[PDB]
Amino acid sequence: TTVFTRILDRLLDGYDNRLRPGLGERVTEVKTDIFVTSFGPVSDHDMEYTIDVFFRQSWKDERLKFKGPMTVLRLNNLMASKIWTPDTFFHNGKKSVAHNMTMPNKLLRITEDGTLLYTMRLTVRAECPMHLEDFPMDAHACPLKFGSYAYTRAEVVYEWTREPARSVVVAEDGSRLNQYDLLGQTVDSGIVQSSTGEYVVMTTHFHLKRKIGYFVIQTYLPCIMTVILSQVSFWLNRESVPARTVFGVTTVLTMTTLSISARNSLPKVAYATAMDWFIAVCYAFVFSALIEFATVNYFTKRGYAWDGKSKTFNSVSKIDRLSRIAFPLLFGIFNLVYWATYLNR
Amino acid sequence: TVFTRILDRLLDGYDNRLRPGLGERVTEVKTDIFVTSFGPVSDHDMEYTIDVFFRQSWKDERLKFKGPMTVLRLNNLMASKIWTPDTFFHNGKKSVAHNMTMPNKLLRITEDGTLLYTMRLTVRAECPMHLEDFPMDAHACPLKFGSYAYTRAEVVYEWTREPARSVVVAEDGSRLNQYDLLGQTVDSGIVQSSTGEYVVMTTHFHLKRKIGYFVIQTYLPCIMTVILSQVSFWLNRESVPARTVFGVTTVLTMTTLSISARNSLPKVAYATAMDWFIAVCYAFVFSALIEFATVNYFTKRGYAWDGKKTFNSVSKIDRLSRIAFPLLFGIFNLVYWATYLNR
Amino acid sequence: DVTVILNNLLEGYDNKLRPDIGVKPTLIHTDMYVNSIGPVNAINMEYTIDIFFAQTWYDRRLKFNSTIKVLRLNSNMVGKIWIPDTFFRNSKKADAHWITTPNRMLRIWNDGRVLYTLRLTIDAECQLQLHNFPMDEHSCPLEFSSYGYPREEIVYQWKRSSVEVGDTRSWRLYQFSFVGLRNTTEVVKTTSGDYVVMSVYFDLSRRMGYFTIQTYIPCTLIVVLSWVSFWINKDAVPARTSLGITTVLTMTTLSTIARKSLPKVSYVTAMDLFVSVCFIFVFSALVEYGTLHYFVSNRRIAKMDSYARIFFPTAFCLFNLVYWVSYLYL
Amino acid sequence: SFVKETVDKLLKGYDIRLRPDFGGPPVCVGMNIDIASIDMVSEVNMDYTLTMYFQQYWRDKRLAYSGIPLNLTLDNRVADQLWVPDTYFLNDKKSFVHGVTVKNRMIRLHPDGTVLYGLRITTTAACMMDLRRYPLDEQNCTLEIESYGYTTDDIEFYWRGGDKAVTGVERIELPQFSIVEHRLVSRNVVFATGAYPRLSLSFRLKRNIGYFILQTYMPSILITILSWVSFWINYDASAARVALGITTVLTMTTINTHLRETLPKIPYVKAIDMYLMGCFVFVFLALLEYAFVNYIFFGRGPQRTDVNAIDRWSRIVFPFTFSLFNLVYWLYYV
Amino acid sequence: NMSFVKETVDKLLKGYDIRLRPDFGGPPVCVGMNIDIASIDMVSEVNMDYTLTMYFQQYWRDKRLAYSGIPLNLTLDNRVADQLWVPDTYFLNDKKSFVHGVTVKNRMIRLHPDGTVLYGLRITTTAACMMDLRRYPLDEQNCTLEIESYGYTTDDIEFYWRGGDKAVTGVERIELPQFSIVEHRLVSRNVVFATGAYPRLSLSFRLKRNIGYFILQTYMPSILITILSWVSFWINYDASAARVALGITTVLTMTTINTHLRETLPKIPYVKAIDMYLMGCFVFVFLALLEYAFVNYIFFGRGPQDVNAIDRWSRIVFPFTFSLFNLVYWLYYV
Ligand SMILES: *[C@@H]1O[C@H](CO)[C@@H](O[C@@H]2O[C@H](CO)[C@@H](O[C@@H]3O[C@H](CO[C@H]4O[C@H](CO[C@H]5O[C@H](CO)[C@@H](O)[C@H](O)[C@@H]5O)[C@@H](O)[C@H](O[C@H]5O[C@H](CO)[C@@H](O)[C@H](O)[C@@H]5O)[C@@H]4O)[C@@H](O)[C@H](O[C@H]4O[C@H](CO)[C@@H](O)[C@H](O)[C@@H]4O[C@H]4O[C@H](CO)[C@@H](O)[C@H](O)[C@@H]4O[C@H]4O[C@H](CO)[C@@H](O)[C@H](O)[C@@H]4O)[C@@H]3O)[C@H](O)[C@H]2NC(C)=O)[C@H](O)[C@H]1NC(C)=O
Ligand SMILES: *[C@@H]1O[C@H](CO)[C@@H](O[C@@H]2O[C@H](CO)[C@@H](O[C@@H]3O[C@H](CO[C@H]4O[C@H](CO)[C@@H](O)[C@H](O[C@H]5O[C@H](CO)[C@@H](O)[C@H](O)[C@@H]5O)[C@@H]4O)[C@@H](O)[C@H](O[C@H]4O[C@H](CO)[C@@H](O)[C@H](O)[C@@H]4O)[C@@H]3O)[C@H](O)[C@H]2NC(C)=O)[C@H](O)[C@H]1NC(C)=O
Ligand SMILES: *[C@@H]1O[C@H](CO)[C@@H](O[C@@H]2O[C@H](CO)[C@@H](O[C@@H]3O[C@H](CO[C@H]4O[C@H](CO)[C@@H](O)[C@H](O[C@H]5O[C@H](CO)[C@@H](O)[C@H](O)[C@@H]5O)[C@@H]4O)[C@@H](O)[C@H](O[C@H]4O[C@H](CO)[C@@H](O)[C@H](O)[C@@H]4O)[C@@H]3O)[C@H](O)[C@H]2NC(C)=O)[C@H](O)[C@H]1NC(C)=O
Ligand SMILES: CCCCCCCC(=O)OC[C@H](COP(=O)(O)O[C@@H]1[C@H](O)[C@H](O)[C@@H](OP(=O)(O)O)[C@H](OP(=O)(O)O)[C@H]1O)OC(=O)CCCCCCC
Ligand SMILES: CCCCCCCC(=O)OC[C@H](COP(=O)(O)O[C@@H]1[C@H](O)[C@H](O)[C@@H](OP(=O)(O)O)[C@H](OP(=O)(O)O)[C@H]1O)OC(=O)CCCCCCC
Ligand SMILES: *[C@@H]1O[C@H](CO)[C@@H](O)[C@H](O)[C@H]1NC(C)=O
Ligand SMILES: [Cl-]
Ligand SMILES: [Cl-]
Ligand SMILES: [Cl-]
Repeated sequence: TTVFTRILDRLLDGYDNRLRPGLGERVTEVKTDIFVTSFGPVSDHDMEYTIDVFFRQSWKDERLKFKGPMTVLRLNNLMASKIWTPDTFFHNGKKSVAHNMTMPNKLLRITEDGTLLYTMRLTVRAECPMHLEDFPMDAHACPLKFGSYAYTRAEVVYEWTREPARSVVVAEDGSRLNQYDLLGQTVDSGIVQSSTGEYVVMTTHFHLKRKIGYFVIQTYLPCIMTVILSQVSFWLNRESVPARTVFGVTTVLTMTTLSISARNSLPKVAYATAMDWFIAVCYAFVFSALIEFATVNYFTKRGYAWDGKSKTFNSVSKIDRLSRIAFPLLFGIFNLVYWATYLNR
Repeated sequence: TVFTRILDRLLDGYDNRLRPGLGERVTEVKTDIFVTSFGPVSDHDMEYTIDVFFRQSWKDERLKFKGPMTVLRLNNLMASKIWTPDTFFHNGKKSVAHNMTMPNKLLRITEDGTLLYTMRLTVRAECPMHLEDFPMDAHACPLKFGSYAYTRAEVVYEWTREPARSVVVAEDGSRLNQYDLLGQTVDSGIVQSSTGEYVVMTTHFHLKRKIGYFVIQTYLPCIMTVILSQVSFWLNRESVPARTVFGVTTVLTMTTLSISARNSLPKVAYATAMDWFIAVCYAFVFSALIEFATVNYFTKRGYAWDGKKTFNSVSKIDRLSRIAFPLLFGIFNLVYWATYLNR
Repeated sequence: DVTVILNNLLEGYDNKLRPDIGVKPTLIHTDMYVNSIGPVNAINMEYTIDIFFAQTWYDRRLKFNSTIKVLRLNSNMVGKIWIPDTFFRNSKKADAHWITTPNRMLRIWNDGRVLYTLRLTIDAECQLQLHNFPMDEHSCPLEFSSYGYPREEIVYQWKRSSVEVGDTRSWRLYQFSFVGLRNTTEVVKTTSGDYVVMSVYFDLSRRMGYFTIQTYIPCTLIVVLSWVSFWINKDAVPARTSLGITTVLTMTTLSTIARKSLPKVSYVTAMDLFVSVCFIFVFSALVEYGTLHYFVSNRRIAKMDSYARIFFPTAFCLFNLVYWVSYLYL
Repeated sequence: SFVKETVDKLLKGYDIRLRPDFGGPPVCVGMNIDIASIDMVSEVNMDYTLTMYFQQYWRDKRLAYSGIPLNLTLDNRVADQLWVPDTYFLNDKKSFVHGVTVKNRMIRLHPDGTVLYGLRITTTAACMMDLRRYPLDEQNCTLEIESYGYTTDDIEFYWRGGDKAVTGVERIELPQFSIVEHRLVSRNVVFATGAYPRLSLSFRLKRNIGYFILQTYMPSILITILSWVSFWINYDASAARVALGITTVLTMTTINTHLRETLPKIPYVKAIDMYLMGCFVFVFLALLEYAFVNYIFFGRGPQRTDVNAIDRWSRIVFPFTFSLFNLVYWLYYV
Repeated sequence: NMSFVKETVDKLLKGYDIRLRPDFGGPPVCVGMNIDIASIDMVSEVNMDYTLTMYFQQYWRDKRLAYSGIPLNLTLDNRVADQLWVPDTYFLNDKKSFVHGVTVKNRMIRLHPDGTVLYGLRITTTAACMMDLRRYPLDEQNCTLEIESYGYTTDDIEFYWRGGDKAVTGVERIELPQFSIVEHRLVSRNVVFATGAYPRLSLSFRLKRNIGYFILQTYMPSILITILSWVSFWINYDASAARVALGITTVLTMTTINTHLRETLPKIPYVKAIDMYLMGCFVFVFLALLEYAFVNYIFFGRGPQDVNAIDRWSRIVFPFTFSLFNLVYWLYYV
């Protein structure tokens, strides 16, 4: 007890927390390991995601070697702020949280040979830029970069504790995603040139693939059935002018409702996505079906329709018969091209 | 050298718990506001944002100094060791004292012990809105401030210049989307509380709501839908499906418009001016469909008149409705726009 | 002269010890001035309130003998003397004010009486019984007590004027009208001990102006419009069918605002009962024509329109008589 | 006076860096929770927020005092001068201690050295939610309590008052859920690095179904029944049947669009999505039914089986299949 | 070789006065500035503000911090910034900002042997720019960032972009959901007042809104509804049910388009370019339906006392006038 408290009271005699270990002698090497407790929700509106991790950093400081019975110490957070620690920051981090409930969720262990193990629990909210052109059939690689803010590669370098693939570990239930499927991650390290020098960056890309089944049930299938319904009017007799007119406009009104509803789900971007093109083409097919009857109605002569008990009666419109094939075939061709342009990638 | 020495001696024997001239005189604070940007006003929260350079000046006779210089600038560490007025905004909700990249504050001491204290703040004050006249509503948003702990017998606030010339709003900074800043009224006074009487400084900003957006989005579409319902009075009485579909779809259109207009207004539980206009428009479109149901009741033969037997005459209900409905709706508009625009 | 008095009061002082810690409970007199009652958030079941919170107690260690009667001080001495650990038991989130300085006041009299006042903004949870909505009344409480000191250590008591309000027209009450307020006293038992709890109840009644014009009247008009088909001839199939199904579409559109600003409570509020019954009437009117059309044409039966001309208005007026009496006078 | 000197002696020489019984047996920390409220159960963010009174119990002989028969309750700021357990919540996204009018924290010394450390904490706790059965879904959201730095050889966690350590759960009223039950779990996670204590509090939240019956299920059923009215309408009334058929399709579209805006954004197929799509299909086929009826008469009638046969067959199959669809749907989810 | 550094760093701060700027009695200290924009997000029209994250470097020479004998640039712990003089730089249009603080405070101090101080900060600033949205969505915005000294005047501190017009990097990498950064500009001016000139640096961007969403979601469906309203002109005058249903549903559709766009689009409550186009298309569908009322009355009201002429002229005037409206519209705004 008194031996243990004597070691803590003399470690920081003549210790300068303003100077990194090996300043002017060598390069401070930091071993880094990440355990991802959870990969939080991805906000497509804000182009960001949250991630709960245990951040581990291991380096050496020869100014903190001690001799005694134990071979590992445990510093309270007051002494942990009196010792130099790497100024690691996340390059793409927006608003990160260092938890301190009920006590600071940090831990600094000093080994007898002067090796420091620093662990902290963080909730990092990092920006994930997205290209939603292929929405809702788009895949993304959300990065997580970090490095030293002030120390260039000639002063502080970062290496993974183990092989890079085994240094970032995701828990078995770390996938807190409703809209994406986490396909895995790639771990890499590199160098960036800045205005202040060259800095080591440790990079982890999380590969995400958007789920498609929700948009099939909610958007694509109602749009396809609405277009089919518009072409159903081609089989009605040409004399049903009020029937085929309300059929046309209400299908257009229905397509208007679905177009706005499907646009709400996507975040507000001012460029067209794959869902916009599908709905716009569906809009044109429904619009053209009403134009088709307008031409057919122009060439109808007799106001009365065919009677079952049978005068001269109208014939089945050649425009109707040709549209009974052209419209279903053209939409089928569009569906074949549309679902092969984005799914094949 | 001399600048350093005076700073070291400036706070010797200084107690910042005691206001200047305690037991001798009331502390006089000359306030001054420079509104950099009268920020956005939220109708849904009844609060407005304002960005100011709030200034305060007073005399601290203990801080007089002798030296070659005439004005001392104090850093934030030393400024926190000196008594300052405990000015707070009475109607403020959550204000921000900007700290980027350093505390946006400045304490300067003149040779005669006169202190000038400037700070940049983003005050988010409250503004009580009565939206019975919405969208033709005008509001006077106040900004009341004064001392929290010191009554009028201890600390007194006054404007440094004439009150109208003490709140200077930036010409470029208006930042109002749906309001026009007509001008500001500046006055002071005394308030009564259980802990004594306090000097209060008030500044009222007069906001006139802009109505052009509501005319094109709500009033014009609602007026034209009422006109379309009355258009059915000219269709022949024998076109029952046409006149029925005309009436109900206008009601559906009015319902669509009524919901949209209400969703734009803040969620108040009292009827506003726009609510009454839509309610009356809802009544006219409702009555046009009722009018046809009475015309259809007295229609004898299904067929209408052809190009060249007995035929239905033009309905007297239709002929009178072609006059009554447009005239009554025109009369209602005359009363509506005179009552709310002339205030 | 006042510097010496302040220095001597804190000499040999322990702010970690309650006044008369092992003698008697510390009696604290509390006064509250409600600056404004913020909007009621039915979705989060909470309301906002801004108050001036004043607490008065005696501290024998702060007695000073001088010609000065009281020391009117700013907020810098709050952290040097013992202060009650008063907290609000139903405050989901609360904060003091710090612009331009901490909004706190401390006055110490010569006999040891301390007045401690601070400005607080509180979001207090309020469990709303949303039955009878929008004809619902609530009493949103505000409870405060000490956190660590049981009834044997700290006792609270209201003053002669416990709660004061302003003018009530500067408040931010959108949906509600402030009816009245009441204050109570109680002792609450927890695992840490028995605590004295002070409570203030603000009674709020919901204003019904918006719901009548926006929801009740339009829903009534749509139901009346669906009765028009009972006067249209049965041979006008396109007219009656289009009228019936479009009023259903109109009623469905109106039904989307019955539960809009209120949470997803699973009981039937008064607004939802009315909208649902209106939807049933317009549903039944269209079914009424479908039954009439099939039996008359597609093979008393043929007098359904005459029966429906009186039965539908009678049953709807009878429903309104029961509905409005129950929620307004029962 | 005498109480003042004893506290000054207790806090003189106290080393916050060392745990009680530093060189000996692990300190046994007992935990009580008084849950003030639960709110903001979020399906989109997959978390929930609760406010609770968090009490920790442990014995430190260095804080033993004699001659005073009182349990010394002290100012909360003394807690910063004493050793406290390094307790954190594993699934905590963001939490704080309430600080009005002071920090909601209590320290109560006892003559035997027992320390009572209380905290009023609001915590947003993460819990993965399986919403494939929404709205007929049941969720089990937990709270995990652990020690950040001490193994089981230096600290021990137990529920003080084992089955009654958590109170206030039975008074919680959630607008959308009902708490079926809750469990208290005490265990040690055994790792190669070491064994760490963990306390687990979990609730079973059952979503209420009455709301979705009124807003989502009943409107859809009534519109589907309305689409069957055309089967009793004469085939020659083309304007009426087409208007009835296509307006129900638009009405069904309005319902789905309204729900997609009011319900939380859960971008994968749920139980409610299966029902709305099924209802949309039924009204789709009802309008498609008349197209066959119309085309059989006016398209193949001249050339020349029974137009009335398709209608009569539709009057039985469509109600039967919708009940068959309903019977399978409700059995599969209830 | 660290003992020399430890002596030097401690020797620099021994005798250092933080309240005095470099060259306190002499010429103004020239501060050079560089900005590296990490990202820009939430360019909000309703709040009239934008959020940008940047690495904000400031360079100045302090003769007191010059050291000799060490050929290295001493990068010190960021907490040493509290012991040095730094410029009182703030942002005028800053609504709220913060220095990032995970894992430590994201600031850097780097000394140089001649005395140059490099002071970096990673700042996320919500800046306020007034936006003229009358031409929305065909609008180009100009959002700036004003940089100034709070207390010092141009005789004590001077600002300049370090390196020239390349002092601000990372602009080409900025990606906004609904804008395109056309260009950026750097301005270095002194604001002259009665008291004295104040140094100022201005960084401005030109944002161009993307039009792809508005074309397919707002303009294209509105054009189609207007063209569909012209179909009634080619329908027989006596087909009252068809022409009225076509006319009134297109009016309802235009209202549905306009009201829903009001919900989705940001709430800017004054007349914009998108409002005029939607209102213009609503007048045409109103007039097309009102045209049939004239035709119906002339045949049925004034008939017994030619309706082919009104229809044939409407087939030309409506397409021609709507073409002219677009030509006027797309020329005034584009
Ligand atoms: C997890 O970590 C986080 C982050 O570290 C922890 O959050 C920290 O929590 C602590 C404890 O509550 C805070 O410390 C005290 O803060 C108060 C309040 O001021 C601060 O907070 C205000 C409001 O912030 C709100 O939101 C934040 C989150 O964003 C939240 O944390 C906070 O609780 C609150 O809800 C800010 O507005 C305020 O900034 C303003 O004022 C600044 C100056 O204070 C100014 O620089 C700013 O520009 C701005 O204008 C500020 O951030 C402080 O009042 C308090 O300081 C008093 O008490 C300490 C106690 O040790 C004492 O040392 C101080 O000297 C001071 O006491 C003097 O002044 C009192 C007031 O006048 C007076 O009553 C005293 O008697 C005393 O006066 C004596 O000394 C003075 C000279 O000092 C002398 O003149 C007198 O004559 C006399 O001798 C503490 O700083 C942290 O602020 C807070 N930090 C953050 C980032 O949130 C969290 O608690 C952790 N959780 C756990 C479980 O561990
Ligand atoms: C929400 O979801 C969570 C996660 O699924 C649920 O939490 C789980 O609840 C169950 C049921 O309460 C827990 O199982 C119980 O665990 C206790 C504690 O076991 C620990 O301590 C024991 C001390 O003697 C020790 O023996 C245990 O070690 C054994 O078990 C572990 C696995 O838990 C295994 O790895 C070891 O090899 C051992 O086999 C362990 O350290 C235990 O006492 C309970 O035993 C009961 O049942 C057994 C059945 O044979 C019976 O013999 C006992 O007499 C007793 O009746 C039981 O196993 C589980 O640990 C919880 N898991 C987590 C992660 O918290 C939670 O309940 C859900 N909420 C709701 C409301 O449903
Ligand atoms: C967004 O909107 C803002 C505001 O309009 C744009 O910012 C402006 O950018 C333009 C460039 O596109 C700037 O013009 C340049 O300004 C510099 C600096 O001027 C200052 O310093 C000068 C000395 O160096 C001084 O002469 C200037 O004084 C002028 O203004 C005062 C005002 O009171 C007036 O009294 C004087 O008589 C002067 O007119 C001022 O203090 C200037 O050096 C540049 O000069 C160039 O052009 C001139 C000819 O005009 C030429 O002679 C020079 O050789 C040189 O080529 C030039 O004027 C303007 O200052 C900026 N204004 C503000 C408020 O920032 C911003 O560009 C927009 N964004 C985008 C992306 O475009
Ligand atoms: C959007 C498409 C717009 C297409 C616009 C196409 C415009 C266009 O070209 O119209 C002319 C004609 C109309 O034919 P349609 O069948 O509509 O009408 C017949 C036509 O008018 C005959 O001339 C009439 O015979 P008669 O002489 O009086 O004895 C006949 O009278 P009856 O027997 O009823 O009494 C009418 O029914 O169309 C085509 O031939 C189809 C071309 C390919 C169309 C391919 C369409 C995909
Ligand atoms: C909202 C209106 C509510 C009206 C409620 C009251 C409705 C009510 O009482 O209607 C009766 C009558 C019907 O008028 P309308 O012109 O529609 O009907 C004619 C009328 O019935 C004639 O008497 C018939 O002639 P006859 O004698 O059989 O040869 C004629 O037959 P036909 O020769 O064409 O075949 C019918 O067409 O209208 C009024 O008196 C208008 C009063 C002022 C109404 C002022 C309304 C503003
Ligand atoms: C309420 O306040 C009044 C007035 O201050 C006080 O007399 C009374 O004791 C308080 N308590 C109750 C329960 O009325
Ligand atoms: Cl997600
Ligand atoms: Cl505004
Ligand atoms: Cl309210």
